[PDB]
Amino acid sequence: GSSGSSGPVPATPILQLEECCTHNNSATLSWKQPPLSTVPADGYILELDDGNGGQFREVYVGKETMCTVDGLHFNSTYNARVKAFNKTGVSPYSKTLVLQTSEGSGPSSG
Repeated sequence: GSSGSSGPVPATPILQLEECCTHNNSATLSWKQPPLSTVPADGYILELDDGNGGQFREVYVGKETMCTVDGLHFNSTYNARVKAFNKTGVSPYSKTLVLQTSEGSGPSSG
């Protein structure tokens, strides 16, 4: 480290999943900064696995506080996580958020 500049990574965002009970197959993410967030953030990076249970990759990144993904498999567990990033570096992923998807069946009954 150095002894000149002082600015630690931005406080990790809080996964406030709200969009869960929907007809479509899109998981809207609307995280939020903690009440103790002392370090300002410049952006946030999203991550989600391919419902396989391996490694997490980047899905979105910017300066917004609300982003959703389209085209999500059904009857398959999904693990997502959002983090903050700025000039400093990058914050650690949040608490693994599981998005239990309901059995996907074509629209027939009615």
